[PDB]
Amino acid sequence: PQEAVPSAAGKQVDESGTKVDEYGAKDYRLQMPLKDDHTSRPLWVAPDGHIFLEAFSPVYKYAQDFLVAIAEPVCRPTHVHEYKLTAYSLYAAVSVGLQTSDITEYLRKLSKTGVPDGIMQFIKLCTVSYGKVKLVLKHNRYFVESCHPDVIQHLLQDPVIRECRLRNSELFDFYEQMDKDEEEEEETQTVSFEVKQEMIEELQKRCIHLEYPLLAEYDFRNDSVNPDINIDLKPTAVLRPYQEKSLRKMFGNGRARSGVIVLPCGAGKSLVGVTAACTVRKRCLVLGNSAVSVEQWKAQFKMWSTIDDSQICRFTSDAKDKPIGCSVAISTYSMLGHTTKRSWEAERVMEWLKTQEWGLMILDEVHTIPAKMFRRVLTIVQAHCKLGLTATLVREDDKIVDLNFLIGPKLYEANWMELQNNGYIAKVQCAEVWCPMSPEFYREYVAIKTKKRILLYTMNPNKFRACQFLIKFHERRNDKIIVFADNVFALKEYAIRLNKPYIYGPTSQGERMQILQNFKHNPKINTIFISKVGDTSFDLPEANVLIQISSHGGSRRQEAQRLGRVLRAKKGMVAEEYNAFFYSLVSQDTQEMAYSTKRQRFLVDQGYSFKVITKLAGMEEEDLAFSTKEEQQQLLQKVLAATDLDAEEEVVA
Amino acid sequence: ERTWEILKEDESGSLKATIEDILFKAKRKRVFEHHGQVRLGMMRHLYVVVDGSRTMEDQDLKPNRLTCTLKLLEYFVEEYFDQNPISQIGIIVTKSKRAEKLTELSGNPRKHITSLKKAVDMTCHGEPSLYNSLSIAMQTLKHMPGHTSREVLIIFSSLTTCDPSNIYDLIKTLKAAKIRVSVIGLSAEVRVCTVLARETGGTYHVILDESHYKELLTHHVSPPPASSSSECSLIRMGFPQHTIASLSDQDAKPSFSMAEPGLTLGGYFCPQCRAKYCELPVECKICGLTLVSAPHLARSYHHLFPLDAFQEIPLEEYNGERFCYGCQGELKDQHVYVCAVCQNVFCVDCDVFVHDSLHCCPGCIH
Amino acid sequence: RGLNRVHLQCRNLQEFLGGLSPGVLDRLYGHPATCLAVFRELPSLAKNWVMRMLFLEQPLPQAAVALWVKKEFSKAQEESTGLLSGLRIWHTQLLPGGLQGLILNPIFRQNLRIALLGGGKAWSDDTSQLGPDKHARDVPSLDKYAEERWEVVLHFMVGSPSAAVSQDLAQLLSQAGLMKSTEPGEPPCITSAGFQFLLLDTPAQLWYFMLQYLQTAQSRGMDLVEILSFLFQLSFSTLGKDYSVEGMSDSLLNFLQHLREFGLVFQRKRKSRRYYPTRLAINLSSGVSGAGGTVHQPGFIVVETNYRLYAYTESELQIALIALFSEMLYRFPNMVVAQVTRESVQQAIASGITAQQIIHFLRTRAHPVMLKQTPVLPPTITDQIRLWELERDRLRFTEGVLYNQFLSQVDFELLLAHARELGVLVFENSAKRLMVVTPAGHSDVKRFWKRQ
Ligand SMILES: [Zn+2]
Ligand SMILES: [Zn+2]
Repeated sequence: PQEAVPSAAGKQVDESGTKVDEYGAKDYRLQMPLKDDHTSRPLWVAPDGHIFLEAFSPVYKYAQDFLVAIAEPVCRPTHVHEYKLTAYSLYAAVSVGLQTSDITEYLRKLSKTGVPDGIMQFIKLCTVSYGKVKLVLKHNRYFVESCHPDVIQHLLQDPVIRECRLRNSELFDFYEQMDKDEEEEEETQTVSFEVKQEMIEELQKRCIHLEYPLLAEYDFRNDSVNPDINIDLKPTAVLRPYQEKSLRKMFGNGRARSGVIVLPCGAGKSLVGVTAACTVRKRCLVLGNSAVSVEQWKAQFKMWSTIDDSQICRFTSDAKDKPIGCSVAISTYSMLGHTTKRSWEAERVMEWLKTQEWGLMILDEVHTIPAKMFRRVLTIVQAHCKLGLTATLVREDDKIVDLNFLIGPKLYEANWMELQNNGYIAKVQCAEVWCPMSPEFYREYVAIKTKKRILLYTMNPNKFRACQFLIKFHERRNDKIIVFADNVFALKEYAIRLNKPYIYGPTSQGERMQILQNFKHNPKINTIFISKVGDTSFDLPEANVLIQISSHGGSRRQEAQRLGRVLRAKKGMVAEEYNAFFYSLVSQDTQEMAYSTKRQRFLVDQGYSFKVITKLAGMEEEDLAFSTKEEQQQLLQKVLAATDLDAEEEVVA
Repeated sequence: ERTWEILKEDESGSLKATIEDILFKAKRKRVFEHHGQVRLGMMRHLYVVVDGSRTMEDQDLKPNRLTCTLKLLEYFVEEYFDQNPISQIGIIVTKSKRAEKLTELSGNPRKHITSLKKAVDMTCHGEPSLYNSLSIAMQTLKHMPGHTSREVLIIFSSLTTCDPSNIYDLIKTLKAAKIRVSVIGLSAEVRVCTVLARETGGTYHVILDESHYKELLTHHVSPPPASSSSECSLIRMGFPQHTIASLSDQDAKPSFSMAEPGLTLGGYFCPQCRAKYCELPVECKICGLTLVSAPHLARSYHHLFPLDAFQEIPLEEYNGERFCYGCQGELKDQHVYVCAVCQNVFCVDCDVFVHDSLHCCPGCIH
Repeated sequence: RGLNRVHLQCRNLQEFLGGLSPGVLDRLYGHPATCLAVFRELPSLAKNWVMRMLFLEQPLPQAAVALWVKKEFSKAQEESTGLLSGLRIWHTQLLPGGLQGLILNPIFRQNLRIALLGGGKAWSDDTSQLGPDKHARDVPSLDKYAEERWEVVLHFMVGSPSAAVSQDLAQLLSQAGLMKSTEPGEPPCITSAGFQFLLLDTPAQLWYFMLQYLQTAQSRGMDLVEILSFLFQLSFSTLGKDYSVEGMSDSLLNFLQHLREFGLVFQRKRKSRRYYPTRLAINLSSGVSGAGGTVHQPGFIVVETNYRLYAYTESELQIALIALFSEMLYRFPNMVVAQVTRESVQQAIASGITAQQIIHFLRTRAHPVMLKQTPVLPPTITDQIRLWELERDRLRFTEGVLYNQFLSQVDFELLLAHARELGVLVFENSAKRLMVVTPAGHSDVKRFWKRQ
């Protein structure tokens, strides 16, 4: 028991049999009692945890900060904002030191309606026990501490906990450096005791079971025993304010406050992690889902840190590994969370890794790791501090239990608006070219019930002609643009007829790098075509515009992850309507329109600007392919002559 | 750990809904300043100096300093001509330790504002060279007639400037040349500019907000005062009458103004050289005689005999009519204004609009 | 479904009066107020020329009058001219030598003149020297009463409880085609036109509702001209001042009872002879509510870019209207939250509601905070709302008669020439010699096919 399951998974306060009216709306007029100051109170506290804010209210500044500090953001349109209360969002507020009374008082003061008792109960359930006690780790001493002795006195009454406490004291300092003697200052609001080294693992279960989760903090600075590797940031590293605050939230007290950090795709996420590692100055273990992240981190460490190739070592069965003299082990979860040894190389590394005590664990894809793999990894490494990096707070593997509590509260959240208002992340023009289906392709679309249909919506001349125009348009603007598609033949036929670079699995690294270098640095290649492999880590380059030849696709979040991963702000164009663009091409009256609609919705839900396109200047005023019935027929016959395999979804690897 | 609790209800009971009433003065303004019956530099040659250095890219204001500056510059350019069509403008940009004369000496907002629009695309580069800027300016002002108030307005964004020689060379020259220089600084007070402005006869001010930035610019819209050291001239001026192509364009060919390419068939001719000018007022590029429209002269005469502030009181204690004189209407506001001379009843809009826009009090005309 | 969906044809004053007989209009122009109502409704083009020509009895030449407007605007002036002539306001008279001189109808002239200056009647208005009435009614009490009455009629269409109306009014709602008679006993039901009307704004609603009353007026034996003149005098009346029922025909009394029950007029008692006209009657004119929250009463729907509607409304009627095209999410005492979606908007579309009705309905009710911007509704919403109907309004049906597979191209060209001659041609295919003709030509061309 370490995930604090009850408020996370049990969600006691979720309503059942809701009084949904004939209009389908939740009738909370009776559940949410009317209260005065409709013009001065900017909040609505719905009993289901949703909260609404008025961006035009005079106290919006404070109310926004208040909701941002207490509730998860849902939507932030121009005049109204939506927020949702969650155990993790509430626990994050508690760990900051906010009191249930203050939270309840300011909510009741700012709410237009009286706070529903169910939400007040959820507030209590998520604030009374959720984080009142801290587990300090300084000098390798596991000190349990709380601001109030009341909390620890109750906790200390537990006989199992009493068996964990150690009778030790711890000294001061000498005149050489008597600040550690002057560290006896501010022992007010401070009470703590040491716990036996091995009892922690069991005590954690006992304290969380006892409803007193421990806020673990590693005092990397005064920890003398774990040797420092003199890790330091290169002068090239400059922290952005959101990064600085995210690190401030983490290191504000001075110790590495373990927890989860959420940074949207495109942020200097790696710079934050490298800075944290460079700040801890202790050996760090880094976890990713692929050898690509491992070498991507290694390259980013090289550019922002002093750490050498004698010190950064890769550890993943895809490549040779080097435990000897390692200082930063960068590794793949599926290697470490194995059920049974992968190789003698697992006997080499996993026994070695089970033996090492990493001072900090950095998770790059914790939002993607399943409970079993994470539980195995955490049990094996037993690192002094853990930091969870996430693209989005909601994890595809969250399901019933929010594993985030294993790491700790959320440390920081960079607001999309703050990144856009400061240009850290460009405003992305999301658009969908809803192309009318061609009569001939419509024959084949309804007749071909099998998945060979994929080419029909993909190879429509309207989609190709619009794609060709917009590419040539973005080339005229000299915008870096990448074109992605779900199929081999489709992406091939496009890139071939468009006479543009295309990358596939068989594309040798030199042939691939020739394109990449001539795209990343040579201004000549403005547009490149990338196979479905772009859906994952394939070392995709940087671009300002992305077009989905098929709006058919997988997870909306994985699509949104890919979109941010590639899109970058076009330098000097931030004054334009947009300085980043995303396109997804859609065939009207086809199976693509649902994923299009769900993308459209998910985008506006995530707050992204969206539009639909059907025709624009040049789509007919310019020379574009298939302008004749015969070439359209040849394309359609080549599509029909292509086998199901050539028409099926392209493999992602 | 204070921003989510920064509301007024953080430590008060009534502030739970009176917060916007307790902090109610959050965004308002109330512009007024003094005046004086002193000689004014009605003939005005004001030149604008704007930092072109990388420091102009900072976001001290809502947009980068460049955007906010150009935004307010356009507005200032408009009103400058609007309040003094006789005067002329020119612009110089201080970039790459160099200075570039964005706009020459002219009175055409069309060209000046057009230049601003294009100047939005400028590249903030290098450090500023105050010496180079003043060189180009003074080099130009040298040729201007002494009676024309030769003035420069400087907008400084950076704090360090690359001068090839001590600016005391220029200041000593400017002082001897009686040229006046004023400076507007961004977020800081620089001794260089303060000494430069105070010694040269201008003033150094610092921008606080876009409103303050306008407030400062507003002061620079009014002509500067003049001393007996400047030439008290009796400048020759032309008042050409507009002349259409009335006689079926007979013996009156259409012509382009000295600035303009527009070939105008009718317009103002130069009484001195007979040149064709579609607009007025226009300086004779080929004679030196300036041509000005008789109403433009009267357009500036308010500066010679402006209004005085009216007696303000929270109530019409003098018991005049319940209807405000001037603009008829009820004294709905518990603040009244009364002219010292005519002593009629005036409202908030009367005190603002009559004194700042009409410049004439109705009861004083009686 | 042989044609497109039934649309509520909004006929303004021009469309309605444009079909009336000149004598009827002449009788209507009998009152000065009727002339002012007509005149004020005219476009500024006609408005000025009429005023300019009001003081002349000389037939000014058509060309000179037409030459009063600049070359480029003279084309747009033809619109006002066609209206004034079509509305019998302008009648041509011939100058010596037969030149086309123009004259305004003397009755209309004289009544406008009697409107501007004294005449035999003092605007047909009087106080009757009576004092302040018993049980005095306040302006806000009149507005609320009129509002409550109008709300009750809208509630009746919605079929909500306590919607008390006379069966003759319920019948009219069904007779006008708003409340569909799908079931015996006339239980609450609404046609596409009725839904369109519900989403229409109050002035256009009241206007067209009264046009249906007028369309049934002579079927109900009521006096069109008299009621219209009375209505125009009411539109030019004052809220606080009192007016008398002295000298009103029983037809007017029946209408006045409806008018009272309808809440457009407030009476001390049904039998009382003095009344106060309500804001709705004064505002009863063919005009526009606005492009944002209404000038008279602000809007309450905070439409947001994420398609989320935050309607600060308590009104079950307004809420139920929002439920027609949007999917509702929550009910809060002072505000209601809903979202527009394809399905819910496709419900409106399938019920026969043009997306512009929703756009305008939301605009007219847009919360004042949404104002101070050129587009009050974000483009993405406006585009997607329209796109949802443009997704499923591509199939357009049209009843006709097909002529195909003739013996030769001469038959096709002859039949097409005959279709061209009669203008009954709908569409044709010259490659396959296919022609579609209006159904009126079915027998004529079928019989001609045997002759050609
Ligand atoms: Zn001249
Ligand atoms: Zn006066």
